[PDB]
Amino acid sequence: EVQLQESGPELVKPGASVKMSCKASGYTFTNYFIHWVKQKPGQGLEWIGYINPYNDITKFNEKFKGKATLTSDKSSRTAYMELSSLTSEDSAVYYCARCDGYYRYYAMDYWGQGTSVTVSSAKTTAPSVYPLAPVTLGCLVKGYFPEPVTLTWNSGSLSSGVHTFPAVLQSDLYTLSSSVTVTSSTWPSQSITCNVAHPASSTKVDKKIEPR
Amino acid sequence: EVQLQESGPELVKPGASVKMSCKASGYTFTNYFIHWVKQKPGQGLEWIGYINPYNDITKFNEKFKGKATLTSDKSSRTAYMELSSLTSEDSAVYYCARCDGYYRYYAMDYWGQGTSVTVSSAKTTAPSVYPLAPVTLGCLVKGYFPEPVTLTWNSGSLSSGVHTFPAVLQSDLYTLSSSVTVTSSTWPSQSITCNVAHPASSTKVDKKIEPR
Amino acid sequence: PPHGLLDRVITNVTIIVLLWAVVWSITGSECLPGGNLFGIIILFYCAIIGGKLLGLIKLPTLPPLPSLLGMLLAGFLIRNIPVINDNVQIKHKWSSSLRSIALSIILVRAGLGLDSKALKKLKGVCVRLSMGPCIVEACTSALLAHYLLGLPWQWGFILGFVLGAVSPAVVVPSMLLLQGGGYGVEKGVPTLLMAAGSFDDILAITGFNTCLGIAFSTGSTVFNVLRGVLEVVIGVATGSVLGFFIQYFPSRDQDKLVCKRTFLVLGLSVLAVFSSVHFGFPGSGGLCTLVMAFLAGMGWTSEKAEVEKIIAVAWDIFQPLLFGLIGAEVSIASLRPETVGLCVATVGIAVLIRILTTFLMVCFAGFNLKEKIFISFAWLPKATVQAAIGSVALDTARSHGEKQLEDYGMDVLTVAFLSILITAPIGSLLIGLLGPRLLQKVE
Amino acid sequence: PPHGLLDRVITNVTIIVLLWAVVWSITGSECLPGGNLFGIIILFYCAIIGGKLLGLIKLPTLPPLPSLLGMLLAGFLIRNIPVINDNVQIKHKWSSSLRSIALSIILVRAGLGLDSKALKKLKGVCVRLSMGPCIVEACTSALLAHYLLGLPWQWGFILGFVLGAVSPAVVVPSMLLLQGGGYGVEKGVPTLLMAAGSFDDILAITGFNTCLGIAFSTGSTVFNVLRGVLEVVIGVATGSVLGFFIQYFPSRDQDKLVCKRTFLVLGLSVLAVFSSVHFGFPGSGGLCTLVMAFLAGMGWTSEKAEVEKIIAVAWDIFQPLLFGLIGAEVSIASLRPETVGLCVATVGIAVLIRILTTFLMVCFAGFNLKEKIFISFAWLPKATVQAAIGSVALDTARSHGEKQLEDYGMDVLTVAFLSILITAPIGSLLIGLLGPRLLQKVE
Amino acid sequence: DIVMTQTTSSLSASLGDRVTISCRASQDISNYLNWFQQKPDGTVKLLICYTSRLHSGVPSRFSGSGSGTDYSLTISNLEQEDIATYFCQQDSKHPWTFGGGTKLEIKRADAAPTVSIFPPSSEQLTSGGASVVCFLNNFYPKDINVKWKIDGSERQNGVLNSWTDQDSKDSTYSMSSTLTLTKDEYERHNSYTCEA
Amino acid sequence: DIVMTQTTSSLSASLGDRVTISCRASQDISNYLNWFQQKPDGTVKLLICYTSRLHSGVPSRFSGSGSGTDYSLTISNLEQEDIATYFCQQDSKHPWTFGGGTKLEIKRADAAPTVSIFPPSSEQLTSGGASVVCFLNNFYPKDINVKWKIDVLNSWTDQDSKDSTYSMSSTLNSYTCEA
Ligand SMILES: CCCCCCCCCCCCCCCC(=O)OC[C@H](COP(=O)(O)O)OC(=O)CCCCCCCCCCCCCCC
Ligand SMILES: CCCCCCCCCCCCCCCC(=O)OC[C@H](COP(=O)(O)O)OC(=O)CCCCCCCCCCCCCCC
Repeated sequence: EVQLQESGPELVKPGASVKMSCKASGYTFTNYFIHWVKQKPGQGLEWIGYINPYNDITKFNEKFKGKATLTSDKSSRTAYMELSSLTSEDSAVYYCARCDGYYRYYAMDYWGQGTSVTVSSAKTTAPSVYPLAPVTLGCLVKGYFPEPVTLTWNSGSLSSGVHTFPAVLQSDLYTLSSSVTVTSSTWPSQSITCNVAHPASSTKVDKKIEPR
Repeated sequence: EVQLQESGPELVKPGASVKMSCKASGYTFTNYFIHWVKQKPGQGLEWIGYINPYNDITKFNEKFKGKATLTSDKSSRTAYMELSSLTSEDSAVYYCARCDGYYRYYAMDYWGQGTSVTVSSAKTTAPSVYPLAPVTLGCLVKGYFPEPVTLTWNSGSLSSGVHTFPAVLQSDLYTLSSSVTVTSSTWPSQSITCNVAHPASSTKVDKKIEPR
Repeated sequence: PPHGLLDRVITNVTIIVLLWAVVWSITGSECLPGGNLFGIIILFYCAIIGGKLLGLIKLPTLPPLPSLLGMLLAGFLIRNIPVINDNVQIKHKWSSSLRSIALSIILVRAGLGLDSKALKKLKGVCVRLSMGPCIVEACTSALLAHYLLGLPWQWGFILGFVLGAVSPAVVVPSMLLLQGGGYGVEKGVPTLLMAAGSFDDILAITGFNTCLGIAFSTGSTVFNVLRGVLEVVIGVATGSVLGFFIQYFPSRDQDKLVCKRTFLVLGLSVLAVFSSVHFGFPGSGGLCTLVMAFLAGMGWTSEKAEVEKIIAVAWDIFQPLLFGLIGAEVSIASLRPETVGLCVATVGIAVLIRILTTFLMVCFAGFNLKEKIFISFAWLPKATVQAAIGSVALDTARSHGEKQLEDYGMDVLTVAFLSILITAPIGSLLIGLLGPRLLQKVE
Repeated sequence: PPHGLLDRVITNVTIIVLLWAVVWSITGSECLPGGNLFGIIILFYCAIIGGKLLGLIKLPTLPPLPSLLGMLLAGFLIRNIPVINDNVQIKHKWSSSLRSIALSIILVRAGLGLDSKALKKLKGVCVRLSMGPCIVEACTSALLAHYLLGLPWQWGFILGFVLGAVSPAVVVPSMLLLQGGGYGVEKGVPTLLMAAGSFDDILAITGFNTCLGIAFSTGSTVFNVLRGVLEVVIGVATGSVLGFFIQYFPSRDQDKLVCKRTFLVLGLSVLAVFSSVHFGFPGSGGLCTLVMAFLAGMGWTSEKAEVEKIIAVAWDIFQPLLFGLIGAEVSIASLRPETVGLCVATVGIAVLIRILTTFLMVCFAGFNLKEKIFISFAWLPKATVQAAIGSVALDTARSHGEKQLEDYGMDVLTVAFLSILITAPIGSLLIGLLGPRLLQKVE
Repeated sequence: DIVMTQTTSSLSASLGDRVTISCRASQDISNYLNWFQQKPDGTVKLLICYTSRLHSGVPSRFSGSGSGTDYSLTISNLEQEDIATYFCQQDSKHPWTFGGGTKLEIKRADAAPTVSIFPPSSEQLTSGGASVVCFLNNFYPKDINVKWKIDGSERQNGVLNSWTDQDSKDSTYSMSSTLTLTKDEYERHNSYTCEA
Repeated sequence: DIVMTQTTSSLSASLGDRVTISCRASQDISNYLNWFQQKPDGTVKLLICYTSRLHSGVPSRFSGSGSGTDYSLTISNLEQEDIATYFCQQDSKHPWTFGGGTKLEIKRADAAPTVSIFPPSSEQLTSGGASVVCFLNNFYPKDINVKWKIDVLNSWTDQDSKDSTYSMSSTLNSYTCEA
């Protein structure tokens, strides 16, 4: 089994520099090419370039020339990418894939898991939970910087109708919007309160939903 | 003679890195120590560290251990200081001075000219001129990012009462303020205007000040 | 006290361990696994051991296999066994420099060993032997590639020219050994083979460069062709001046005559090779070294013997390095069974045509049938130029970003490696065998 | 044809230029102004030229000045002339490695040249000569420093111990030359001076280290003292095992006996020195080399002559490097006239007391007056240890951030440099002069 | 610049039919038209190298036919794990350009969103904000439009929309709309209605 | 670490008298109390090394007397180019520390600020800003008080080179500014 492991999600301030690694196991590292692909949300993928981890010659896409600096370390078994002078448009997932350079039908056969990069200036903030009442009901978590939120409800509350819409940027204030669908006959006394568990700020908020 | 010339003023964003240089001429570069001194406005100087440009051994004040990285280039006769993770505090004037390391009574005895570094987030902005009328009168140049406004008045008004107060920074917006003193009897018809000459925005605004 | 086999083995192993330990203590991490010097030393030892082991084995009637095969296999295994390869890494710069130094040493040996009287009487023969076979093998190799491999004509000729230059590193030592026994020095066969050996990489490299330029539509063909003529001219001129210089100035009245002379020839040859590479005229260095050494030997009628003895010791030291590095250049990735059969077929047919053409090119030189056959079978070896310029086409195609051209470069690289592997050892063995038989010994 | 002086000069200049050109072509920018190899080569050539020039001049009755002065001045000028210094830079690692290699070579020479029979009959004399003078000169130097220089007692003793170790690099060559002419080998004077030479830096370095630890109140004095005893023990043990090993295994039946033996001794000595430095026991390497070489020479009763000839050639090559580097270590910044007069006075009085004590330490060894005087005047030279540990105290004071301690370290460094300058050449000259006169030649 | 265009960005497919993803290049790539598959969790696997050369370990259902400058990838039968985004890549020239991608949505019966209204809670005003959100859920297909009738007037500013990918159970969709406005604006209105 | 403190941060003196800046150490300095002079334009030059060793090229007027822990620097006679900020530094221990500095203000007769009040311009009101400014300059010594009788941005000017005065600028229907 061959797999590649990249660094976890990283948040950087605009104009800074970020290094991301890609560690390859299960095969002879120096025998293949390391290709970097950037996928911005909504758009398709974009080939950044590649590094030959045998004599360190890099080929770069003209668009990403200068913005990316490719390097590798045979001993460490990892390949690194440098992203200098970040920008709001540099926030996207980055993949590393290997490719057999000496095979007449080469491709990128094995890919990494992705490395989300967010370029912003905000700082960690406690999410704001607002109970919603008239059936269903939602919490509408307000601004917060990172996305460890993992909004959840009480055990059994998530049985059905628990649509949790994805977090949106919203001017550096990410915002979920969950909903729970239950019958009226089961809502004379509601114990269903969403437990927001934003761990970056460790703001375990409950905000019991009240039947207005 | 001996003189040390260092880089000019630089603007950086918080969390970025800045490398300032100090080139020495008029003496043997490798025979002296290079010391770095930071002078934040208001407070006095405060030693940073030094590097021996013969074997490249650096000693740092424990306050700056990690914040500053000292290097030198024998060929170019220049010493570089690398400042990382710049913040508001890192904004100050930085000096480089030499010191004879093999003299029983060594001191600095030769300093650079200063290298102002400002750590902020805003970008270039055009100054705003606000003519002020009731003797004296000033145009109270409002917010502008770049420092050297070089506000000036027409020849003739500079004779007296031309106090040009220094550009005080506030909310990352420098707010210069000037005033001109002239006898009341000579203000029935004024052809005097403060010619703001902000070079970074190249906005040669006049905004003729008139009596109200 | 200890004596015999045990003493020899203990002394040798202690010397090896001591050399490594001294280098490690002086340098440090550079002589530990994953370090450059560690890789160089390990490759050197492995090449020596492999050469000796291969020399040991002789089951059948034929003499023992050549040490070239052992060295090449040692390098090949070091490269293509992942665990060993991870801990044995040599910087490309060091490999190139060592191979160039070995080439300089062998070229000096060849130049000193030539015979002026014999070389005078076979001039047209040397030119024919150096030119004909290379061009005919390149043409036939291109013809084969265009059909078996499907390459276009330009790439077929690139392949032919990168497959059409014999290695002096394989020919010169064997012919020098024959000349030592005087096995063929009555018509000048060793001189003919050693002289032509060094003038065959200026027609090959020039053809390869011009064909590569045509294929990639870069620059001009006129300048690429004229580069070869300029290389020949400047090599001859520099060799002449340097040879006439060292032929006279170090005089019989000096104390350390032999040491000074050997240092002069070796240093001048190394400087010529490396400076010619640096200034953009690769190939004039070898010709300059050959001419300089030949003229110096002419100057020292009989006092040169000690110089060539010292150079022979240096070559004994450096041959394992050269052949181990050449072997380490190849990887099993190129020799994959996707189309290796057709590449082997093309290389084999090209070699057969080369032998046939070499036989014809010496028909009217006055040689007998046996000498003609020996010359035909002593001109196949191919080791050094192929490794030097084997992967250049693939690298250029990679730089240009094309994909079909990458396939063509891969085919060229596979052919180059196959030619090295199946031509250097067979050629060395054939020279060693057929020397004593087909050549008339003198006293 | 050319001959005579012009031929010699042209050949030599061409050899020099060719060596530089070869190194540049192989390496590149590293052999251009501001490069490490360029600096090394230029320093080597300048040291050789300076040695020869100084040897040339002999106006008065006394023989020509020693080449040590020429080499030291060459290094000094290279260091202290800004334009030359900018273009001639040598990495500290390379300088340390080259000096260590030179020390290994000279220690091997000394060990091979000892006489077992003589060394047996003067045991107490050697111990006294190695111990007494160093300790008495250190004590008197500390006494002088505490008053003329104002240093506290701890720093006075640091100065005394860094000023109390003679250089085998200056003593061994001269005594070997005397032994070659058999000028004093009837009671064993050359053996006595060569043997004691390599045990005087284990006491000096140990005293310096313990006193430095006391001054900076770091670590413990007990361990610093015990480090010296451990160095002696492990050096003796390792030297014994290695010497008994190489004394037996390379056998008379082997072909390349001389080459293998010389490589073994040299490699083992270099490995011992560098590994001992690496593992934190600097000084056991020299003793190990001395003992190993002595035992090996005992093993090869008379066959060692070729080995020592080869080692002598190596030393002739390496001496200019060693002394040029030692000279380049010093800078005119230390030798400033602020207090140089008092430093010179302290060094002079310490040297006088050292001579007086050395005369007394050999009173009861059976020597005559002339031999006693020669031994007294042949024990002053001081070149290597002083340059090695000259600036350590200043570096430690700089690291600790103190300011008075920096002044003390500056005084120590000035004294060390002055001792080197005004002791190595005078000592070499005095040995060369007084050898033939005071020592009884044998046949 | 060999920019590759995939005509369909999302094609509905049942669970037992043959789907065909079409990819066309803006040039003449001979056959270097590798196919990739990316699953919703973000994992991307190579599917077909060199037009039709099926990669090792990939199920036989994938057939990369097509040649010239108009290529296509086919699924013999559609499995539930086949739902993903498929990219066509070309390595014929230097800048490797990927396709726009295709999403396979499972076909089902058309639905209508619930379009529930949620006026800002008292906490919103006390906090200092005022957010109105519409919750229209379980609609099909993804053809929806968002509009606002604030006091009759339509405002096109300060609107936040977040969609949910295809539901893995009922193959439906959900629409989330949030509006951030000044508190004073809310104070002048009490009746809130959401239409679609 | 050693902390160096200077009693006076502004030493008023005439142009032809004798001044004495005093620097006080924290724990103990033997003689390592280098003196530095920084001019208003930002150029800093070394004056005295090791307590009293006057540096080469420095005028003889600068006498760096004082020893032990109470250190002093004296100017025999003053001149226009002697007005600057003087720092006392110690290199006795590892972290080198500088003093707070001293400014050599020139004496003159006391003055009174003009304390003019400028209401925001009408154009500024249309722009959207409302900034009232009080201009009170040509006063001496530095002691001033700002107060408003309404119906903050403060900036000071360096000592005037001509009349040795000072200027104050303050920023914020009947608008009144008093002081
Ligand atoms: C005429 C001049 C001849 C002087 C000698 C030439 C250099 C050979 C001596 C080597 C010692 C200095 C360099 C050591 C490497 C270093 O310090 O530094 C180690 C460096 C890495 O550190 P750097 O950053 O300084 O480059 O490694 C290298 O660059 C490799 C250098 C190649 C040579 C290393 C192997 C030398 C082995 C020589 C054995 C000698 C046996 C005794 C001979 C009689
Ligand atoms: C048993 C093994 C012996 C093999 C030979 C040992 C090395 C000596 C040969 C040098 C060539 C390889 C290294 C060249 C430097 C490089 O490529 O690279 C040049 C490097 C700098 O580039 P790098 O980043 O690769 O280190 O410079 C060095 O590190 C200095 C190395 C010290 C040795 C340089 C001088 C060698 C001169 C030898 C003359 C030989 C004459 C002919 C002898 C018969």
